[PDB]
Amino acid sequence: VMTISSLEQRTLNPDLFLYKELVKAHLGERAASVIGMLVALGRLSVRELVEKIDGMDVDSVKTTLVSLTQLRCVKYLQETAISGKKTTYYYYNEEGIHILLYSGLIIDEIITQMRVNDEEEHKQLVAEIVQNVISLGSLTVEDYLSSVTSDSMKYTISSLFVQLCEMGYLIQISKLHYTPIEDLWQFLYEKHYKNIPRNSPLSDLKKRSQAKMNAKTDFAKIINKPNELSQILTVDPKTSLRIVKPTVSLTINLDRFMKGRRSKQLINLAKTRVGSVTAQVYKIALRLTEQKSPKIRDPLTQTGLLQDLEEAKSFQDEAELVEEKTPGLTFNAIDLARHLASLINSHLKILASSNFPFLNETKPGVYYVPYSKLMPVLKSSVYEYVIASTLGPSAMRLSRCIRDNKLVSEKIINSTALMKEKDIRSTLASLIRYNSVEIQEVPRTADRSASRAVFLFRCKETHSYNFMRQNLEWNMANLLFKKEKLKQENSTLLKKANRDDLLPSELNQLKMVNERELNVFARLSRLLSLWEVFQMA
Amino acid sequence: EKAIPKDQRATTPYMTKYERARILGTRALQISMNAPVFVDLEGETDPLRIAMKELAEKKIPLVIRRYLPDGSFEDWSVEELIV
Amino acid sequence: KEVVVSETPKRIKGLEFSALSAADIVAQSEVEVSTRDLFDLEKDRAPKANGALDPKMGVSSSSLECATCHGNLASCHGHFGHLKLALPVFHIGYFKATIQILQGICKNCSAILLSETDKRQFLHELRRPGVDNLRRMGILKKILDQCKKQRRCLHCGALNGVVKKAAALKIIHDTFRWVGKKSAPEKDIWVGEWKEVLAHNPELERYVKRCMDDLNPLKTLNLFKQIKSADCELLGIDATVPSGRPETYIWRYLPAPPVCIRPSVMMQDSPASNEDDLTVKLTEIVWTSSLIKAGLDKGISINNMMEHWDYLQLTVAMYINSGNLSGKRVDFSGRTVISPDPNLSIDEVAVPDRVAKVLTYPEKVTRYNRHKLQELIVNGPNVHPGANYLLKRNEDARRNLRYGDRMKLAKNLQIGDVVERHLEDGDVVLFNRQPSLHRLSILSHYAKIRPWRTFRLNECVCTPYNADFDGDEMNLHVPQTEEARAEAINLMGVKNNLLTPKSGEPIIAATQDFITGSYLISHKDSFYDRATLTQLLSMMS
Amino acid sequence: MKVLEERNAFLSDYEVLKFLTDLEKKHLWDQKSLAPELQGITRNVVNYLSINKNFMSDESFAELMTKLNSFKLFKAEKLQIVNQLPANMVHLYSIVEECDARFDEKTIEEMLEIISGYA
Amino acid sequence: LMISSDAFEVDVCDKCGLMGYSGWCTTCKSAENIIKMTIPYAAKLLFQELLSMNIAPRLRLEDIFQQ
Amino acid sequence: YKGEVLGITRFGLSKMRDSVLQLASFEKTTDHLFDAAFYMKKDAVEGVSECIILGQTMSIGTGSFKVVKGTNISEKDLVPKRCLFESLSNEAALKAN
Amino acid sequence: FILSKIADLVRIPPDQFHRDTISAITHQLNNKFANKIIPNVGLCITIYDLLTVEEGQLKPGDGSSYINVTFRAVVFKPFLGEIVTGWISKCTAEGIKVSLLGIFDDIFIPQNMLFEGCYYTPEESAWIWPKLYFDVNEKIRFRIEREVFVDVKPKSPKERELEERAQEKPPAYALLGSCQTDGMGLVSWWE
Amino acid sequence: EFPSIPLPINGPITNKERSLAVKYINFGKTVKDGPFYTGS
Ligand SMILES: [Mg+2]
Ligand SMILES: [Zn+2]
Ligand SMILES: [Zn+2]
Ligand SMILES: [Zn+2]
Repeated sequence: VMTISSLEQRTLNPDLFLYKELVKAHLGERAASVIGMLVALGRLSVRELVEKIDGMDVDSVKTTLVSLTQLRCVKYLQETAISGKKTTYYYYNEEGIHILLYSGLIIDEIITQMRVNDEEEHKQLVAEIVQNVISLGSLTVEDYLSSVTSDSMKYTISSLFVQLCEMGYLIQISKLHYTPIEDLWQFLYEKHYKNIPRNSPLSDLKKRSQAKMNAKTDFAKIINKPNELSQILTVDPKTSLRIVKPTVSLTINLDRFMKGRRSKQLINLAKTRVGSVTAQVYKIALRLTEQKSPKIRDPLTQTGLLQDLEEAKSFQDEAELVEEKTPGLTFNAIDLARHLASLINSHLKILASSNFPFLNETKPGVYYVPYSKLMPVLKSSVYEYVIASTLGPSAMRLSRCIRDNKLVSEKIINSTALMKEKDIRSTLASLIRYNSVEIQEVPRTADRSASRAVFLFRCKETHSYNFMRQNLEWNMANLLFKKEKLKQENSTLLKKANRDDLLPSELNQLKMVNERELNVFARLSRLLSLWEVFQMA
Repeated sequence: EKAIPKDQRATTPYMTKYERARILGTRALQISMNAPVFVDLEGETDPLRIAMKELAEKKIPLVIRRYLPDGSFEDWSVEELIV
Repeated sequence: KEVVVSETPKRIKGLEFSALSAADIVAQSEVEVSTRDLFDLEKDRAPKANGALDPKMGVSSSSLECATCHGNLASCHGHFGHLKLALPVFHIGYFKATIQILQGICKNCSAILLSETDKRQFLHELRRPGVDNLRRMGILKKILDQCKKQRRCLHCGALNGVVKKAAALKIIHDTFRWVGKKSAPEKDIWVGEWKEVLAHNPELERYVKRCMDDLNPLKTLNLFKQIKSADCELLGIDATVPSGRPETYIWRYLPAPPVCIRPSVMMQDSPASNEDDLTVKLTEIVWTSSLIKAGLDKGISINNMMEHWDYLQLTVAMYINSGNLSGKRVDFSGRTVISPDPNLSIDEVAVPDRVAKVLTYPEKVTRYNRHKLQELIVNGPNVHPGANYLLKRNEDARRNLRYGDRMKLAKNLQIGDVVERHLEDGDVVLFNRQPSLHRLSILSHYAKIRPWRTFRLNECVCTPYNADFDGDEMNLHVPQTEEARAEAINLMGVKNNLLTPKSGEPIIAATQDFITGSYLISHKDSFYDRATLTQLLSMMS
Repeated sequence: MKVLEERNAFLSDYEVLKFLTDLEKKHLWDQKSLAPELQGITRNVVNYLSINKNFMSDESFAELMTKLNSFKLFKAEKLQIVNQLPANMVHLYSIVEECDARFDEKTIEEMLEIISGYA
Repeated sequence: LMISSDAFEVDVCDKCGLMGYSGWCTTCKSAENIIKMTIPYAAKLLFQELLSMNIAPRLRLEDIFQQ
Repeated sequence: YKGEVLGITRFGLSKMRDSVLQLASFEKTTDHLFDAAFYMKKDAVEGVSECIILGQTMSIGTGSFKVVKGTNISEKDLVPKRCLFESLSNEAALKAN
Repeated sequence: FILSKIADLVRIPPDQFHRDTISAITHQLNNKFANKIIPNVGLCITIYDLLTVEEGQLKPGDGSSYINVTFRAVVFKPFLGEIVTGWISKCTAEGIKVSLLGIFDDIFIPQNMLFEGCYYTPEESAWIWPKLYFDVNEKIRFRIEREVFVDVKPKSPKERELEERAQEKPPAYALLGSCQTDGMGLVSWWE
Repeated sequence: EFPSIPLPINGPITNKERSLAVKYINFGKTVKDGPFYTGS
């Protein structure tokens, strides 16, 4: 009784309550009803939504799917059967929900990205078109410039428009991003398998080399076309200024934004082991190598990989060959990291010898940042500082000395740094509940009892990283649900605050709930900055 | 939910023993709740006994809704049914 | 003013079975046991107070009203009580379900290890319009065996073995079954860890090896938290409703039954009364959870935490763990021996006037019985054509005709009054013998009021009851409504059941002494006369 | 219980008056028999609604309704003036819509003279 | 088996159809979907025995008289 | 009639009956309630054995039909009676507007 | 006075079978649709007629006859009341409340948009000057402005004993209004 | 309430980035007043 501590959403909704609360504050209530059925069921057609909502019809379901397609929140997938009857299929899209999730952090980095022209153009030129792209989805140039009348300064948007798509974010629209990840591989796995005629078996398959290597070949130019492309860029008219093609519409890319967001965690690691000026020159050397970086995990091994151990072993080896053989990212020489002498070379040698796995692997004298060999150290250096910040530093020393060896015994922790049985065995019970101990007992009896048995403490990875990730997701889902609950005491205050755009009790009501509505976003940004590290490999 | 009309009835025209005892118990429960009878009765009691006199005279103001397993109402008035 | 009060006659159309979540147990509950088991016996009445079977739950006494619903022992429906468990524990009834849902998951990624096209054909095969329970269990076995015969996951690079029960209530995984030399990145770290822990100290793990890894219920609770809401269709769960999800089957909160479910037995009227065993079992549960909470407050020495929690697991398994007999108790019935009487008709059983005085029949007064029921009330409960009780139209009370309220009470007799008259001649009554074999063991007769106290009946009708009299008893029931009384005499009575339905032959017909009395009349050496034949025709009618 | 059409059949006051007049003739009278819990409002409405008709009207109401076809108005206010208007020269400052825009003083004066000759 | 044996009046709610005590749902605390109806008493014991463990036998209701 | 010969035993009463309350009336209990609660059976009450527990009328025998009473009414009494209601209130709303 | 057409099922007991169907249904509707104020439709007075009745169904337990009818109810609800010819109820240190007498007394007008040259004195006698008065026992003419229905919301059973040891709420149909138009407010201000 | 336990911090009060939440609520209001909303 007296459920005021919010217990009723404990065991009803993890991992979809976030997706339902991000769209309920943005796209009404009818879109939450269909996005709570796309996540909870999987693939289902239009009429399958109609016979499952119990409260919407075909006039209501098909109206909301356009509003979700505009924000690329629903993946299209048209398919057919062996007998015919081609119909349409819909997936839930998590990239569009992440676009709705950040939505101001996108216009935090894109403002502080340009050069010397500062605080005369980043208030209404770029900050009003980027939020229009994020809000209204796919935008072209000719439909946007009709909103302004008597366009005297009509080429001022074009200079900031060719500059923004030069290095990233703006991209050609989703002719590929509505198609799912798995069917893009499955249709490619079959259309280069059915054209090979009858031939010799040669251990009865053999094409599970050949054809799928062929598949890998024409995976490579499928992802590469939504990147830096010369079809929209480097258009030179006659006796005129350089411009890009304004006819086709364009959207934003959540692939260069994430690798530009990883740089903040790289700088946060750079605050450790070195000072500030050397961290600043590593910062500018990292910012010069942003838009060509190997991204957070490609769709090649996202799905369809049936765990072929040779292929899974060789995929992380060929990524090293992608990292070593770049069209210019490896060239982190002196003439490239000082403009955009020997003292910065000495600081760069200190970066080479800093012993965290960055700016390593340098034989000739030109340096490279090992993105692939850094990610466990990135995901572990921030994992230890959360148990230390929240639970305690003694628990952090313990959870580090579980990993200092492999499968520490009973009487080995109390030999190190602290006495026995006072808070050594007390904070173990405070860490089994977070998937960070993973006890494993072996007995000498024949029925696997607990009295005649010994305990074995091995820190099993990929269970501590996922439980904290689901914890952070459900804290985010908590934080937006309480925000839309206190809005119900302002339906008669904020809607009525439109006819004029003193009753001093409203000074403690209207201008008191405002900072109460600001300090939840102020910490939601920090929740976002702390959650990202567990989804960047 | 559809109702079969009078000329499209396909079931039996006779009165089943299962639907003779339920119409008689329904009439005998209505008579015990002070309903007006439509038969010349001699002075007696036990509404089940004076409902048999109405069923022998066929003056019971009811019908027997016979359901088929998709909804096929099929009115079947009581005076149409014979023993 | 007032409002329209509307009501509709509703009926039950289904039973959606599900399991209670952690919020649904706390929601329907009234009070927590609050880490209390002493029952709070102070020196007033040895009463029951908070933290035990309290008045916030049901009651099992004459005094000590509930005060949630202000009612006695007869007018309390019951109230549950939630119990919070530290270290949430494995379930006993959902054991095979937990094994079948754990065989179908990858233990590292916490996802289903099936492929994508085969998942698609199983989803297309499950959503047929006509699906029986046999077809659904067949398709779920068809997906479980195909999921067990796959050794490697898809979304991660972890190997997956076979999970079983320990050769109690222990779950055992086997990552490695064979001795294959395939280049996996995990068994190198495995063997390196084992040779490191054997090189560091050869005292611990140098007796046996390969016992198995352990499955903590606190570990598989999180592993059941982390799957998906969409894969549950392949696991049997229909989680489009939030009330039921694949981690709601682990014990996290325990509902405690009301005191109406666990009444104080009537081996009492002595002080310091005794309760049932389930109260003692949940008392021991509260104590063994208090010890776990004390071990979580401050750190204790040795493996008694794990042993005490396994004892908690065995206790909560014993709590709900350890028959098609008679059952129901029916009002207005009697049981008396039987006697021979061929002076009675075959549709009649003679009822004595000692049991046709307490077995009443409720009759509503109407236009056609006001002349009889007035004399019936005036005759009273001791004279046999009488009545025992009376029910008013506006429900004053159930007025019995014994303590005052004489013949003036029969003078008003409002038209909705219900009297309870005695069993009289001609009343429909059903008649039974306790070893009921077939449908000719429960017939229905007419009554007839007689002397000495036995349920005598005819012998043409004793053959379907299998009566061989010799001091056997039979049961007798009277219907108490106008609609069930019409069904006993029409499609259930004796005259409408002259055939057994087993073969169509007559089962209820002439018997023993009625055969040899017919062979001697119709014998060829029988020649009668008007001094005899007239008497023969007069004796039969 | 369940509504079907809420704003259906906007009816006047004299229709309710004659309906409750012809309702109490199905059984015993309210005035002639004066010298179950429903007749209270039946004898209260017929007493309350006939308080402005103090110091027949069926065909006179039909004649006034046919007279109402002179100038056009909206839906509600023609009923709102047919159940109203003791008809001095200052009622349409309070009753008719917009109060100062379309009509002259002489046309509202002559229609109020028609209403005053009616009542 | 029902009327003269274990006749028992109870209330069950429409939304999330468990049972309460004559005016209140105890789960949906607003308590306006309360429908009062009759049931055998052994069915009440069976429902509370199933609900005392982790089984929820929810009752779904519809009206008798539709068309 | 289900396509295979399966009889009447502990494993044999799972032929077609989704009735959990009927299948709880057999020996070796405490295993058919929990897969019904786990696999989330629909269990539409239609059989006689789960209508005597809930107290409903069975669908066979006598309760295989319904008796309803004829009102003996005609369409002449069910007329929308009307006199001078909207005879002109719809007329004096369309004149040049 | 509107004519709303709603539909429900009613019962007729077997002792009323001697009458015809129309008068029996009309009698059974009046015991439910008396002064029994309808949620957010208004207040019904009588039954005008009825239409599309169906066959009389019956459950075995009752033995009565249940008929679902569709009838036109005379509902008292003005949407924007231009005038009301009723008189007072009570005067307090608030606005004045009036009684459209014979049916109910719930009309209240709070003094926030009324005549700004008027005032109330706590000496129980309210005399105003901007000429003569408006006071007790005279038909007050006014306008209807705001109409908001409240609900008949239930209350907890353990809270019921807290409301029966020591010891209200207005009904659902709640009318308001204001007085701004010159001359409006009293009958004999004119003529 | 039932929890009062040691320091869940990374939750202080000093914002320093108030205009970032202003950009958040401005995006929220512009999606609120869009052509498509699909409410109720
Ligand atoms: Mg014997
Ligand atoms: Zn109680
Ligand atoms: Zn996996
Ligand atoms: Zn409920």
